[PDB]
Amino acid sequence: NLYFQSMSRVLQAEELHEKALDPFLLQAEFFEIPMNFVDPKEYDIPGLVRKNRYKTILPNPHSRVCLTSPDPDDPLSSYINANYIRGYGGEEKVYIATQGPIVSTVADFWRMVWQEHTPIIVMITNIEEKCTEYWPEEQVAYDGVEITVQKVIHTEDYRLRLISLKSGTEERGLKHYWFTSWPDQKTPDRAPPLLHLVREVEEAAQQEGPHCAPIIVHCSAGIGRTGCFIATSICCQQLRQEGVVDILKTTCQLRQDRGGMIQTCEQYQFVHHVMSLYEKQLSH
Repeated sequence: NLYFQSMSRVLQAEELHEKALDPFLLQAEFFEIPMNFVDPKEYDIPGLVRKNRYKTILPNPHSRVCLTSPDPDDPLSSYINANYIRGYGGEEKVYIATQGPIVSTVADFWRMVWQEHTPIIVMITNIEEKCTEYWPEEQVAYDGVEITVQKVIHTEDYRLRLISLKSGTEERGLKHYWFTSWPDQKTPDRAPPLLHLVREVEEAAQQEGPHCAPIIVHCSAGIGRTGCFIATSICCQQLRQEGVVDILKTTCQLRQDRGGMIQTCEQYQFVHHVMSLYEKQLSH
């Protein structure tokens, strides 16, 4: 309750199924949740306009990712439009929510990946787009790190790139999940593919072992789709642990970390469809 008083609505199975199908109650609830957007005038940095795809969608200062190499003291050099996001139960820095890289921010995004030892990127952008193609066909170096795409795995609903990051003696792997099945219509029947992504990614995160480095999630602005992904992930853990979901409270927690997470009412509803689905699957 740091930037606003968070809200709660604990759903057991039956209310979750019913809630997901009550759009009047969903909007009533949704449009009461504080957006917690940042005043653009918060950042007074020459050159900053080139670093943001949208002038009004900015990282909240208190949780922004600051790029400490090569000049932690230069506002511009240290800036990226990204926030650390708490996961389930408030675990610090489970995800990073960020905008889709733009031409002038590609090198910055990789700086972030390296700084953070990020093992997994989730990119949620249709093939028809917006977002810049920030990874190489095969290989490229930025700022002393060699990005090598080692393999492209095509699945029904995403393409998985296995990437090598090299600098010095040292070397790390990265999984890059490009999700291409994001619906224009957020109807129940378009929920299974996002569910499958969430599950594939939480498994992969588990496989990283104790204290996983931050998972980078991005769509155009880093709030709408990005927020849907992350809330769904959190609520999957909550349902499995607690036998209930609290998407209201999860959304609130998300918006404390980064303003506008889950941007639309149709997105909010979609998280409910997905979680209704999962609960049904989990009962078998």
